[PDB]
Amino acid sequence: PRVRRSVRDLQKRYDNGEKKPLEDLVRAWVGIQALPPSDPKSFFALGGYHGEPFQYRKPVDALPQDDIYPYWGGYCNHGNVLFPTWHRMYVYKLEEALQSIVPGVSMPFWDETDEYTLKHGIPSILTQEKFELDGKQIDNPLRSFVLPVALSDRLPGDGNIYEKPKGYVTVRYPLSGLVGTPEALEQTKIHNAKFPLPEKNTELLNSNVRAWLKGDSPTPGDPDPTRNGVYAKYVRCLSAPNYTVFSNTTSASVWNSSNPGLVTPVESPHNDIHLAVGGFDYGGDEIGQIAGANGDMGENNTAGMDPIFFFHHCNVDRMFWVWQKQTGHTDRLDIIRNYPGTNASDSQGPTPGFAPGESLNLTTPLNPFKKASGEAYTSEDCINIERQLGFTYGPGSLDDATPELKSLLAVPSGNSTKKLTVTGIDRAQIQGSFIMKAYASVTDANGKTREYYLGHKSILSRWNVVQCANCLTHLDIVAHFPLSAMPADDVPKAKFRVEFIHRGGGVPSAAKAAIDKVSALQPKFEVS
Amino acid sequence: APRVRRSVRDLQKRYDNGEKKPLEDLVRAWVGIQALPPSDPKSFFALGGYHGEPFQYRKPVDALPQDDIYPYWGGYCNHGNVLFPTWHRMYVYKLEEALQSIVPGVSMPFWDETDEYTLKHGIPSILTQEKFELDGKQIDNPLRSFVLPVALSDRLPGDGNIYEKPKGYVTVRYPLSGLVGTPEALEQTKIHNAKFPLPEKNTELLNSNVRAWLKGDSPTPGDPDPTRNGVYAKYVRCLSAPNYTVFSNTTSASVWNSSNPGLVTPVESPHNDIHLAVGGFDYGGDEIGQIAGANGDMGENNTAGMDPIFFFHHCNVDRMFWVWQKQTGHTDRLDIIRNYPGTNASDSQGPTPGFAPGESLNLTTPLNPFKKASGEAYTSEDCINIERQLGFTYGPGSLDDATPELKSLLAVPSGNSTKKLTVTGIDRAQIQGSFIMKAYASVTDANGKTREYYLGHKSILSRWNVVQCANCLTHLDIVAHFPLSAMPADDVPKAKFRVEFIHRGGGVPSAAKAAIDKVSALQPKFEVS
Ligand SMILES: [Cu+2]
Ligand SMILES: [Cu+2]
Ligand SMILES: [Cu+2]
Ligand SMILES: [Cu+2]
Ligand SMILES: [O]
Ligand SMILES: [O]
Repeated sequence: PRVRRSVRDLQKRYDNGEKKPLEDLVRAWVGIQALPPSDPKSFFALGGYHGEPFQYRKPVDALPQDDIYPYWGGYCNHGNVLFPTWHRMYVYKLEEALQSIVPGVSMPFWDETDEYTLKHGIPSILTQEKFELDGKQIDNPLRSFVLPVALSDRLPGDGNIYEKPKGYVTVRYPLSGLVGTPEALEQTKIHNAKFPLPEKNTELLNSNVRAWLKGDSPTPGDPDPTRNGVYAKYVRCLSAPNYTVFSNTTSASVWNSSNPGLVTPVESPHNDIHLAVGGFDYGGDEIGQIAGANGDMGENNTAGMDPIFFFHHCNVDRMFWVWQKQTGHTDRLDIIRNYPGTNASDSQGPTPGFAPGESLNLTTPLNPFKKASGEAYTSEDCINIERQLGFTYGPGSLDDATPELKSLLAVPSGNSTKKLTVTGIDRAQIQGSFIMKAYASVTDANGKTREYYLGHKSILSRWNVVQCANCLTHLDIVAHFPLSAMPADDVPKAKFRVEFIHRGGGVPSAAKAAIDKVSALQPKFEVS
Repeated sequence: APRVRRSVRDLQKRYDNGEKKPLEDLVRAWVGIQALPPSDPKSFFALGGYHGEPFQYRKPVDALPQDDIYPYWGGYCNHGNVLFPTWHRMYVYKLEEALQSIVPGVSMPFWDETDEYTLKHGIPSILTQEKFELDGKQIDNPLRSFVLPVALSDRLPGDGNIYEKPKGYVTVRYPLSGLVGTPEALEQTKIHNAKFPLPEKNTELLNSNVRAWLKGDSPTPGDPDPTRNGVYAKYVRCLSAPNYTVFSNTTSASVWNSSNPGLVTPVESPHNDIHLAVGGFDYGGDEIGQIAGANGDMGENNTAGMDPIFFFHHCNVDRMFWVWQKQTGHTDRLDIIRNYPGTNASDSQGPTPGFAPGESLNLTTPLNPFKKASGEAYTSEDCINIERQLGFTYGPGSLDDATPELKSLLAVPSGNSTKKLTVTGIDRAQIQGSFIMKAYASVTDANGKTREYYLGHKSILSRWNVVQCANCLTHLDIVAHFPLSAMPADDVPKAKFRVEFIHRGGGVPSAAKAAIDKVSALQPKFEVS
């Protein structure tokens, strides 16, 4: 049974004399990036499966505003119960291509919650410019990917924000990569000119990733993860009561509207990391509403084209394995039938070959992945990673439940165990990912006022190219926040607010309308 | 001074003892409403029309390939969503307003489907009777059926479909059939209805079928004796629904029953059963075959609205809503679990006109096409309290008290199973018309011999569809829950379960063979909780 390890581990081993592990990893990645785009083991093909390049439903795209519905032209499952197992298979399938080059090689995980990441950000092997392979200096293949062919719909006369030219290089925070219209490219050029130094950019990113994990501005001593950060949310997720609500944000959201307390699906901190690496400043609501760093990882469209997507998803799979171990679901999973999250119409809408209204279950095929026999993989094929897929997860953060982790999530004596529901944000238009941050102020009769931060919600979403003015996806926003930061007697005095950080329509001609709508929103606040 | 909606059976008792001015007012009002011209939004044609047909279409959705198409509803009524109880509340209210425009002050009464009369004798004859004595001349009874004053027609050149019904079409109930819009359908309807030429006999068959439904078995003489499986038991169970969301509709109740121990019955469920009883399904149909050929107006949502008994039945559904409102403390407040199945326009029948696929339904959303004095759309907010907001109440009637009897009818007998059966493995079914599922269990002991248990019924009240590919019908995943309270707890793990279907056979002889084969080829999947 092969072991997948912490990549920080492979890097320490490299710096201490033992280099074949990191060198094997790099060699295999060089190998798959060099395969041609038409080869289904090429990194371009593999990154392609997630999102773009898309398959369209032209009859749906022409529907009027009252009849149109959202769908997904990529194969990835998001906001549904196939989120964990589809990505499980996806990483496994890219490991298979790596093995094409270097037999027996294992895909490590970026351990997002280890001590190194809390204190120093992303392991440098994922950001370094260069690497020593066969005593030669090569370009580090994990830093980014150059597109061998264009992402293009090849429609004569047309260019949209989905499209990226041949030679396009993937980018992370703080850079922008939306280049398919003249407007987006121009704004991208202006935005990137504000971040011209690669070394400074790497620092900015490491600092944002630490701030996301912490849940507040990074401290220079020991890490001190608060209850609101991505550390806390990954911990909370290992307590999800059942697979259905562990698995996705649609299921967990309705569970949290219908049951006491709060569950966190693994998809939730996973969304957090996307936005962190992919262009959102945790502190962004102290500055403005618009996150202009349109990086590949920040939306599902081209996230799969960035190598770090697989190191991150390797850690997401890890967390799913750990949840399986700690809750005894190593061999069997269950789905609440017809629960929100089990429908192809949920969230991103249906993937290719699915229809509106169609159920999703453990037998549903995880396209486009196929076995040696040519038969479609299903969730049944990949529940026990040791038994059916032939690999395990080495040791890393969070794999044991402990007193320290229990006291992190726990309500300070005399603080509210209640929860806040934010709604009244009905039928908002979706262009790109966005974040919500909730706060509370309380004012005494004597006039003193305290301020409370209640936490964040990351909606990982997509770019959308539509055929009419008002034909974007509509979404009801619903968000639940703990009140644990507040003392219980302040809750009835409280005045709540939310701040959004969003894409502003993707381009400058869409920005003022986006800002006006968000500023106009009058959310409803409900205390349990 | 809240007006009093009464039992129509009570109004007939009083007519027979010489107090005739209440039932004469009702009938007078229904005559006046049926004689208004069709363009008048108070004409029974327009009121009946609001529920379903005449349809508003979404021509670009009708044109979609089979992978992209989705169901939608061209009528205004809400079914399988949280607006079912409140939309229909306002529909009955608005019909009542129309009646009042003909006879000031009149109250729309309710067919008490669960009183001792209905259990023993079926429908009160005031609703089935051919004739009625008003102002000296004996008139046609407007409550027994309705004549269309204009066609239900899409007026398309060269086309005719099962939605369409000619001017002069008369609504029908079990045992008659009423699909007439293609030649095959009209032929079958003529042949079928000619087997049933006597009105008196037809009424007896209807009353017998209604009584069978209510009971859960063949109607027995004397003490009606409802079982745990009948529509009586189901209405009783719906008053224990833990919240409004799952009380309100079949979609919410279904997901609840998949995700909580025990069994909830929404009010829409017994309501569905009455529709099918009156609109063409024989409770004991599964002893005869799979097809229910009596295509009555009440049996599908398409034209049910045009049969006057719709409003007597729904007046009782509203009463049951009120009774649940009374017994659970929601006379003044309702709430909806946010994003729960049943809170989306995409659910069940699909979006009504105006609405968009993923759009949410709450106590705020307009109950089209109903409108107050101020031209502003009604909402559920406007009709939570019937006493304070609408100025009417429900007089006494069956089931309005919790009662030892009711308890030990739904009670699990001693040693019998408290477990639940879940029926599954029936995915992507094509829907043409309403259908019924009936669940059974056999148990062979070691001594070779076999017992049979009836576990109950599930009515899917649905719709006739007209589509533009063979493969393009609405697809439904069928999930059903049945109690095992009928069988002894130690018989359960030995049990071999089965379901039978009674369905419309595609509506026409030419679709019947295909439909029978598809059903016979289902391999349902069974699970015990
Ligand atoms: Cu993904
Ligand atoms: Cu991801
Ligand atoms: Cu209805
Ligand atoms: Cu009805
Ligand atoms: O993702
Ligand atoms: O209905």
